[PDB]
Amino acid sequence: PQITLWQRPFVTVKIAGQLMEALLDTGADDTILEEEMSLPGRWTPKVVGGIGGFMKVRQYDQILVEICGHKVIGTVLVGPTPANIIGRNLLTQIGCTLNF
Amino acid sequence: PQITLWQRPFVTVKIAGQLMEALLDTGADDTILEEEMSLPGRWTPKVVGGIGGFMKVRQYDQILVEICGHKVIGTVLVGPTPANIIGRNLLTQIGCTLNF
Ligand SMILES: CCOP(=O)(COc1ccc(C[C@H](NC(=O)O[C@H]2CO[C@H]3OCC[C@H]32)[C@H](O)CN(CC(C)C)S(=O)(=O)c2ccc(OC)cc2)cc1)OCC
Repeated sequence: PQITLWQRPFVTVKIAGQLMEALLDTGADDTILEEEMSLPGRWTPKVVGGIGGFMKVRQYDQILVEICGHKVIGTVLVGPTPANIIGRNLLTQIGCTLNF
Repeated sequence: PQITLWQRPFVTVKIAGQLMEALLDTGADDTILEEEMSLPGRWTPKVVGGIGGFMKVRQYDQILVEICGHKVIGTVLVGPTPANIIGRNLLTQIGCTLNF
């Protein structure tokens, strides 16, 4: 699909049996999910930086994400983000481009 | 142009005679510029929220921004952001879409 930007670009996403809306975020290197997200497995501690400073996150590798039905696999970060965010690591896998 | 997302989507912008690179940022409602940007005129205090918390910014209305040569006008926020950010308030004015 082609999506305009008068509304926040939320899509429905399915990760490990859970459903959620997430922001298609061209300004984000990495994908980050809300703190209530429960993902199984090992993870490595990491910290992510943004507007307002830094925040601590769990890094989960090789997670299957279904974004508008497209299946993608990549690293997902979990932590106290205000919004589920799909970053360029996953956006590249769905052939996402900016057009203007 | 059509732009892929294997690299951060920076464009060259020109704002009140100054040049800078700014991130085309679909996850941003608002446009924000680095703390050293000098904009003339009055402004109103505002605070912006993100990953890591909140930050204080100056809100300047009706600023002329030249983005890849498109002329647009909108509210620009200035404050201690780690990256110049073009948000959907200006992205909609350059006919910017997401495509996948
Ligand atoms: C305190 C709660 O306030 P909030 O209003 C903010 O909810 C957010 C937060 C962050 C983002 C993504 C970033 N946009 C954003 O900050 O926008 C600002 C300006 O406009 C406003 O729109 C909502 C957020 C304001 C931006 O697109 C991505 N990076 C920021 C910047 C460095 C580009 S990032 O999120 O810090 C990031 C992601 C992945 C990374 O990989 C390592 C690194 C960094 C979206 C929504 O809650 C709403 C319910």
